[PDB]
Amino acid sequence: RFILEISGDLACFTRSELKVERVSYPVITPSAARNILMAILWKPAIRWKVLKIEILKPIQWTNIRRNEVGTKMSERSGSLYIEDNRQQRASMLLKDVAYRIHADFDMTSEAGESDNYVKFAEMFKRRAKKGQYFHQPYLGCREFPCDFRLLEKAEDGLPLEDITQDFGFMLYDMDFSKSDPRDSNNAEPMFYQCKAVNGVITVPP
DNA sequence: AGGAGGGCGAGGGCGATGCCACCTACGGCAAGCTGACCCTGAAGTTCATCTGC
Repeated sequence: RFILEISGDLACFTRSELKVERVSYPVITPSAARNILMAILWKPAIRWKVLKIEILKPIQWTNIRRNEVGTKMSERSGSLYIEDNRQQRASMLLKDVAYRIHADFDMTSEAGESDNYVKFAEMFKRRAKKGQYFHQPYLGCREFPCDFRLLEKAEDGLPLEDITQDFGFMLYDMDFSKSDPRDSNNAEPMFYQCKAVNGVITVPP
């Protein structure tokens, strides 16, 4: 288990419902929490698994309308001209977040030869303490960086001390099981937070 | 010639240096306008275009 300690000035774990008008999930999504732990280290042998988020700064919001673009980019049309494809996505962002994601991982079917769980474990451990990553972890949106740390047990004060808000059914981790290589056909599994007692435990599927 | 050229101690004492009121009146402190254009939508289909046949 790794008690990595994602933190950042802003964060947007955009609720699936309020995607066009981004309203962040009140805490780190276990998908966004996990994909962060793939940004620091991943390989198609490691399969990350968030075991317990722990909120470390209170759920505080700042709305940010960004002139986002409306349409994907495409081989077909060789430019956007944003002023033609403009959209103004509001973003109820999570200001001053922090999350100590108690996450571990497993070995996939394609673990390869060097399937050593300890190898990837210490690889990620060195990456996180050193600060290395494949990708500066995205707090839900890459516009938001995860000023992370690989805590050992506990090195920050979690604010939802007494029993606190149950954020309801949050996106857990989009189901890339039916997908071929590179996540084509997925689905969304979702979870009762369970509550936020003081740091939400997640459910392994 | 050799003189002596003041010695003394007073040089204010007393009180008053203001009294009276007034220190503003009047009214106005805004008028008139604008405070935004423009777009950017969901949802769906069409339509032009592409790939494959």
